[PDB]
Amino acid sequence: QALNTLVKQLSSKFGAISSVLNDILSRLDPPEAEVQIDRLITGRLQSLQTYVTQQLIRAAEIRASANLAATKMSECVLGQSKRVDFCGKGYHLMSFPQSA
Amino acid sequence: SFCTQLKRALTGIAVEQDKNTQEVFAQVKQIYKTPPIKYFGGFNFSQILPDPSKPSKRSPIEDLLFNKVTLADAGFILICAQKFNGLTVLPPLLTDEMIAQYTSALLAGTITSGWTFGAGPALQIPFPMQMAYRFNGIGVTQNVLYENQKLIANQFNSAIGKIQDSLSSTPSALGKLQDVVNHNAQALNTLVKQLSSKFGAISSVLNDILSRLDPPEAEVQIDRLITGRLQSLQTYVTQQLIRAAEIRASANLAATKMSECVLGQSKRVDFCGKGYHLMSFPQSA
Amino acid sequence: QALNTLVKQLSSKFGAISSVLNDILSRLDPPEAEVQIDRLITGRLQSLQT
Amino acid sequence: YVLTQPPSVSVAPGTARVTCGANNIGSESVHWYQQKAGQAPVLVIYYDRGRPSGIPERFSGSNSGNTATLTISRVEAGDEAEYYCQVWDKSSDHVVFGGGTKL
Amino acid sequence: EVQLLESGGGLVQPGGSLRLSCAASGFSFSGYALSWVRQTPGKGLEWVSSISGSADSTYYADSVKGRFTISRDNSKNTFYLQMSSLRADDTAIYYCAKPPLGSNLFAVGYHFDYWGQGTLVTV
Amino acid sequence: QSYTNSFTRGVYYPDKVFRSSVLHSTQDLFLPFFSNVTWFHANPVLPFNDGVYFASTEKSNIIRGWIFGTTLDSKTQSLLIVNNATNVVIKVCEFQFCNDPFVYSSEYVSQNLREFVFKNIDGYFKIYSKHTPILPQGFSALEPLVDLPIGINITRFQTLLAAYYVGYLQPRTFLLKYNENGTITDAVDCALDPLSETKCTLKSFTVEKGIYQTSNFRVQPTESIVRFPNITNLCPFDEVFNATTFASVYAWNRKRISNCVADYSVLYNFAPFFAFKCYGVSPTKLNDLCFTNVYADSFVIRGNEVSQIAPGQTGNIADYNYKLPDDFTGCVIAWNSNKLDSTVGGNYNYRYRLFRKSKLKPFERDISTEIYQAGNKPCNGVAGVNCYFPLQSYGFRPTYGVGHQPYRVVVLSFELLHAPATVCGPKKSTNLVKNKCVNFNFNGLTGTGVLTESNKKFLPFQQFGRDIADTTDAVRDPQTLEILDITPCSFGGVSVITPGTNTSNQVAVLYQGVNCTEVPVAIHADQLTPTWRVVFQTRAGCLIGAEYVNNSYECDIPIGAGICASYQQSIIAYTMSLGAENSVAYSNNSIAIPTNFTISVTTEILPVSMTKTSVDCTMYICGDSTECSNLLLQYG
Amino acid sequence: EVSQIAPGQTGNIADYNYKLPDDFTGCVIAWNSNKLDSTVGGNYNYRYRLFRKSKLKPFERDISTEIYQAGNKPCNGVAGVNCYFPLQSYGFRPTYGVG
Amino acid sequence: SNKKFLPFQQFGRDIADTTDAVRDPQTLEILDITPCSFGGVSVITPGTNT
Ligand SMILES: *[C@@H]1O[C@H](CO[C@@H]2O[C@@H](C)[C@@H](O)[C@@H](O)[C@@H]2O)[C@@H](O[C@@H]2O[C@H](CO)[C@@H](O[C@@H]3O[C@H](CO)[C@@H](O)[C@H](O)[C@@H]3O)[C@H](O)[C@H]2NC(C)=O)[C@H](O)[C@H]1NC(C)=O
Ligand SMILES: *[C@@H]1O[C@H](CO)[C@@H](O[C@@H]2O[C@H](CO)[C@@H](O)[C@H](O)[C@H]2NC(C)=O)[C@H](O)[C@H]1NC(C)=O
Ligand SMILES: *[C@@H]1O[C@H](CO)[C@@H](O[C@@H]2O[C@H](CO)[C@@H](O)[C@H](O)[C@H]2NC(C)=O)[C@H](O)[C@H]1NC(C)=O
Ligand SMILES: *[C@@H]1O[C@H](CO)[C@@H](O)[C@H](O)[C@H]1NC(C)=O
Ligand SMILES: *[C@@H]1O[C@H](CO)[C@@H](O)[C@H](O)[C@H]1NC(C)=O
Ligand SMILES: *[C@@H]1O[C@H](CO)[C@@H](O)[C@H](O)[C@H]1NC(C)=O
Ligand SMILES: *[C@@H]1O[C@H](CO)[C@@H](O)[C@H](O)[C@H]1NC(C)=O
Ligand SMILES: *[C@@H]1O[C@H](CO)[C@@H](O)[C@H](O)[C@H]1NC(C)=O
Ligand SMILES: *[C@@H]1O[C@H](CO)[C@@H](O)[C@H](O)[C@H]1NC(C)=O
Repeated sequence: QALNTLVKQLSSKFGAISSVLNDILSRLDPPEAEVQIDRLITGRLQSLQTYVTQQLIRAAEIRASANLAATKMSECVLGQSKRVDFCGKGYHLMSFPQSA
Repeated sequence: SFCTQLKRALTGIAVEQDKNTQEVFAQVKQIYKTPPIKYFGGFNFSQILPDPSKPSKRSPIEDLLFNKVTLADAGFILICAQKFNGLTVLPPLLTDEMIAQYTSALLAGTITSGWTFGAGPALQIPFPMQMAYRFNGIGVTQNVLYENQKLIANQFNSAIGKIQDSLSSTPSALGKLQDVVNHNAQALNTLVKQLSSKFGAISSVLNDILSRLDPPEAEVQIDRLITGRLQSLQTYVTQQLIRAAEIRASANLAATKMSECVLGQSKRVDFCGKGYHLMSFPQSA
Repeated sequence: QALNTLVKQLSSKFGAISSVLNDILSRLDPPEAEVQIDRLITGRLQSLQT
Repeated sequence: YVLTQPPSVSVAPGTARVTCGANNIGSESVHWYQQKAGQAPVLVIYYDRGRPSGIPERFSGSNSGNTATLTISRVEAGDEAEYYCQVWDKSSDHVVFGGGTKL
Repeated sequence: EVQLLESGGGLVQPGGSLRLSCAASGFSFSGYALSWVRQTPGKGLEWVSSISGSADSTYYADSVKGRFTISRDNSKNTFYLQMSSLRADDTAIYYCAKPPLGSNLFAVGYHFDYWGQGTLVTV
Repeated sequence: QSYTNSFTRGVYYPDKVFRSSVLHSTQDLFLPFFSNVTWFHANPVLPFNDGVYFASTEKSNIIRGWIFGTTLDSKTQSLLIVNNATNVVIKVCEFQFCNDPFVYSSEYVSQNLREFVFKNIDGYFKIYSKHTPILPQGFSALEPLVDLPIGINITRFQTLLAAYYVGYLQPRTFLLKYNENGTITDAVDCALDPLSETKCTLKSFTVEKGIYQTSNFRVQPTESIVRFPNITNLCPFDEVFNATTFASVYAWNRKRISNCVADYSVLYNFAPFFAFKCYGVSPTKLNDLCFTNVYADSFVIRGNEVSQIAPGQTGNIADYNYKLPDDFTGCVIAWNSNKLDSTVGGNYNYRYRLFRKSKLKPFERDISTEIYQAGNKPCNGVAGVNCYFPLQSYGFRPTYGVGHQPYRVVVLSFELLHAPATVCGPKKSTNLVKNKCVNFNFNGLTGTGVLTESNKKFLPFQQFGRDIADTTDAVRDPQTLEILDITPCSFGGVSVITPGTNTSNQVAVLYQGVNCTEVPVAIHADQLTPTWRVVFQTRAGCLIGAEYVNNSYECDIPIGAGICASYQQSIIAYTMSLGAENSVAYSNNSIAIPTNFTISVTTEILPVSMTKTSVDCTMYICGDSTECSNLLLQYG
Repeated sequence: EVSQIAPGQTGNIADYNYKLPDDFTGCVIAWNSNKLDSTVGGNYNYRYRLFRKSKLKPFERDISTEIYQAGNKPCNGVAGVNCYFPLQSYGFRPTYGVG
Repeated sequence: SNKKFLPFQQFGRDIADTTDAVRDPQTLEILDITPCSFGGVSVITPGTNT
């Protein structure tokens, strides 16, 4: 969905006459074309900035989840855990990993 | 779709809040009840057990904690300015009454069954025997407890009273929750205040621009204002996402502590107190 | 590296005639200077935000 | 435009309610006048809830949906009079008065 | 204080003519759109006519259209209702009504804040 | 004449663009879904409000064409479409039509269910058509048939001969679905009902179970009010523009204008200036605004100095004669006055200051004629070497060029609304409507909201109050001088609760943070948005369409504040149950020891990694554009 | 009035004679024609609409010559008080200014 | 192009609102437009010190 939104953001005008750079370059002289292209560049750079920020936040969450998964692999698969509810509901006997 | 993304992120944060609350508090599927006779071998539990006299059915400690933290907005039916400008607060899915009921169920389970109800069916057990059990877990024989049961009960009651007094008298004891509430309120107030900025336009009011300028120049000024306000919303949403990640980490830690210190006895050092962990009692905030 | 990138971002024009505020103030009248300075301010504020 | 009012209303002294009914009356400004026996009408409510200075706080107004309500809380002996609702028909430029309610 | 005084009411034969005069004081006469409102004894109020402050527009009810004519003299702070071909149903108490400031225009928010003593007209 | 339901008929391709396997939304004149369509059986003329949808079902060649126009008479142009067995003729003429044609007694020329759509917009008459063998409940799109560039004014129309269906298009937002063939196979009317609004918001034709925030309801204004100071005098702008002679720029003449009604549109008649030059305001909107005071500064300069009358300018005129502030708000009007201010031999009456010790502050005048000391030797009040007279004469001559010809300049300085306004436009005031959501205009301050009597203790010099967001929340009426609070009209977010389109089409509507008695019950689409209309009260708001029950179940769809919704034939709302009731049999000497055990295997799923994404800026931002790449290189 | 031939403009020419859309795409070419359209004594062949009930939509033409009712009294098709002819003549003269 | 363009249609647009199919103004046949061959390039080095 993030990739699809990033693609869809290319259809936005961001206040320019058109969302297509070729249309601006063919309809306007280099000064006005530069103005419109600057507006489009600002919009698309903002879109990329937002995508990268959300990707960084999601990557931090995924890294926390992966650290938890590594801890569970070390403490429930490689050994027997006395911690309550860490490796199941009842008293932990063992654990088996499966790739996803 | 910038605003679609902003709304999606805010909805995700709102859902994650209820998810965190459910993870922390909804740990048991049975609403256990304390026996009518409030005797547990001399161990007083009145300061942590729910009070039937209060309409909220909250314990004195929970009532004091509720009074100690003031909420800027509970989400029920500066705040007027936030509402008029499109900023609203959604109420949490679980009410304070339901969280208090979950806490009381956990208290009843850990008092009447020890750690058994956390690993399966609740098995009744006398409380002094359970405390002897926890003495065994920290490496102390049962006789040490059974020959000093009255002293242990008196020390526990005195410690509970001291905890209540300290929470009642400390000027800043609930600082974390108050800081969270203040951060949210300050973020909303800053978002409201950002509407007074011109962002290089002739005026910060759209009506003034529309009444003073023709549609082309009005469009230019409105584009500048829109860029400024969109940047403000972007910054607010990013900071809210970061704060939500921090709160989710804190809630995961709280759920782990509820599982390992309340539903059982933890051998981990400093995880559930300073000394050798005997038990833990949750209280809603 | 973050600090060095923040420093290096001051050399960008961000669509303005120059990356130096003094050059804009000395080459342009206050209206056009305000336009160019607004562009520079937007660019540098975005850099600080990032 | 036609304004509909009950012919009369009765209530115990010391909660009187008068209703003015019309189609889409919620979008129209309704004004309430009080007229005693042999006396000129006196404006008691304007703009559906506006109370002029000197009028007792017993009188209150509302206007919603398809009805406008004039409420007199703790009705006294001197409050017994004829109450009229009045609007200004936009479609015809006519000042339309209510039927009249006596209590 | 604002003061309105009616005069001219009396007895008239059916199908005849009559003129009512209302004198005003205490407010800027040229800026208010004044009204004539009649009430039949035992019945409810009924708006009769209205005239604007500049006397450039007159408004009449459908029941009295053509029969009645409203006019005003701003130099004299008075305004008149000249009726002709009076029917038997025209017997009523007539009041000259003034709107408050802020609602002095014959428009959506038009209403009355002061009422005159009124004059009885019998046909 | 009968009435019937249009079902999901009335759909055409809104552009010439090929689209496939896509969900595209748009806004156009569309026939509403399930619309009150009039079924005529065959003769007054029918109207043409925002287009027409026409449908025919007759097996015989009975309906021959159509007539469009406004009055169907030779005073105006009328458009006639006729068909026969081999050709179709379109014509535009001032026909004198008969009142029951079947055609006329006396430009443009163009050569099973049957649906047509006629639109008249942008100077184009677009006809879309479709033929579908067997109104049917099926879905079919109308392909464009013809586009007439006639640009004719159309308000009424009639058929030309026998039953036919007529519907009227409305401005609607539609979500169309394009299949692999590129043919519109399904559509959603975004304003039909809450479910369709949810579908449009989610950009999908299928909705999963849950609660979705679609939009926000907002009460629309009922009236428009205008409040202006009671001013009848006309501003004496003729005394400024039509002056016989103008002052010198060194002694520019200032005229105060207040307590009058200003009609700037007549200014063009006073002087033959080509155009205005306004800063911070447009000449178009000057008649719609109020000002505390107006200042008319009149002088005469050279043509090449006209550019110096502007904010931020320097030079002789700007530095030493007439300076405008950087934040100047007003207009500058300069026109050539060669025929009036130039004489043969030189007009030396007009002078400008050439030397001064310091630059003038904005709106400062210097009429001193003291000798300027250019050097260090004092002049002692005597002109000579390094001591010149500060004023230099223009010496205008008719033979000079346009840059040297005299120009008369009038600068209008406007004071924005901070004090009571004294200069206003020709706008007429209305009554002060209170306690209703209206559009208000107070001395040019335009807004929408409810005006109520204010208890705020305004000081006599204060005219309006501002809130935290720097927006006007209280205002003083310019005529009654009373304080009014401005409150935004009733509004609030709306959530749609659905069990999923795969289960049922029934939905519930939650007005968030809104008292159940405050839910709008407007019967007109113009008084409330959205146009669709649909009872329990929760701390989360007002829930409509769900039946509250006393039973407790697990939370299916979280409404909030302990309230959840579920589908059980109908949507029900309830208080979620925390869990099963239990009670441990505690005792002084009782224990429970397990006699069995169960080996339980549970599953825990933990994400480890996400998708690794690489983005190339040059392609995304520019995409093989050298100019865009060069411009992007400036962003660091 | 040349400035009135532009998107977003109001005024007599824009409101009642010739209106351009806000999203107008095209060009406007205006040149002085004093030597061709001005005569001594006044060229009264060129007229513009001065009064109209409502503002024109973009690319709309109104050639009606009916009497405009400024006030509330009907004109009955006769020009007089508060009832003026909708078209006013320019009366161009060579001695006029560039505006 | 194999796209079934309707007679009134002259070009087709993709998700990014860019022209991906066009009708030739003279031959009236439909043509698909595909961006020219491209792709990212990575450089693997053991280090300049080696
Ligand atoms: C709006 O104001 C006009 C003009 O009034 C003038 O300007 C105001 C801003 C104030 O400064 C006024 O004091 C000032 O006169 C009002 O119309 C005018 O009303 C006054 C009554 O207050 C009339 O004066 C009277 O005129 C007659 C002659 O006909 C004398 O007999 C009286 O002695 C007295 O001077 C005046 O004629 C009248 N002018 C016009 C053109 O109608 C107007 O009433 C006011 N509107 C409201 C709603 O108050
Ligand atoms: C357990 O503790 C509570 C309070 O901490 C005791 O209740 C107190 O009882 C005394 C004497 O009966 C009263 O004077 C106090 O006011 C009570 N305090 C409160 C807060 O209600 C209770 O007695 C203790 N339990 C036992 C079994 O002794
Ligand atoms: C303890 O529980 C187990 C359940 O796993 C019991 O085993 C079942 O016993 C019943 C009755 O004999 C059999 O019908 C089932 O087939 C057994 N299940 C399995 C999986 O073997 C066991 O009998 C119980 N033991 C005691 C002492 O109560
Ligand atoms: C359609 O419109 C007619 C005419 O206003 C009305 O009588 C009828 O109730 C409407 N609805 C239906 C479903 O026919
Ligand atoms: C159809 O109309 C056209 C145009 O008037 C005419 O030329 C043609 O002969 C007609 N055909 C028939 C079959 O009537
Ligand atoms: C698309 O067109 C093909 C013809 O090549 C046809 O067979 C197919 O059924 C069409 N798809 C749909 C969904 O109708
Ligand atoms: C200026 O005033 C003179 C008389 O003083 C008058 O004839 C002339 O028409 C006025 N100018 C304009 C443009 O109306
Ligand atoms: C809604 O309004 C009623 C009366 O106006 C009030 O009693 C009730 O408390 C309000 N609802 C809520 C949830 O407060
Ligand atoms: C348990 O002990 C307490 C204190 O000795 C006493 O109150 C209670 O009655 C005893 N018995 C039971 C069955 O609870």
